[PDB]
Amino acid sequence: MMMKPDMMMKPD
Repeated sequence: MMMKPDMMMKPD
């Protein structure tokens, strides 16, 4: 359901 917590290359 989530996408990406941070911006850094989306640290999923």
